Amino acid sequence: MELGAGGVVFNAKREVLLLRDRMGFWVFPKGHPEPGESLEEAAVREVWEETGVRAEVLLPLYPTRYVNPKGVEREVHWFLMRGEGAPRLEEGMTGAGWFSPEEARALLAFPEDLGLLEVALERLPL
Repeated sequence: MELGAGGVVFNAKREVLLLRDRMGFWVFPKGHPEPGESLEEAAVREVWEETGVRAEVLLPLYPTRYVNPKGVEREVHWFLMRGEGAPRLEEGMTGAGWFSPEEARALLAFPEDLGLLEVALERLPL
């Protein structure tokens, strides 16, 4: 299986960072860890590479699993992160921004991501 590292990033206004892929789906930023890289380090780096936002890991959430369109099993480990500043649309992306929990609940494309959002909010320091 191929591990992945992703982030549910929140700013000081308790808004979450979402990106819209080439297919028009709103999702959380995630990527592949490099050799010898901890998943936490990978999450920080992938968030920067995928959104242009500098973020830090606050706490671990939980992993999600699925089989990619090519038949490969993926297990993405998610982290609750705090970030600031405005994002930028990376190559292929069709949208990016900060959203309130209510707005995110209405935009997230993948069903499993709704649960991630709620657990992230429960653990995010008030």
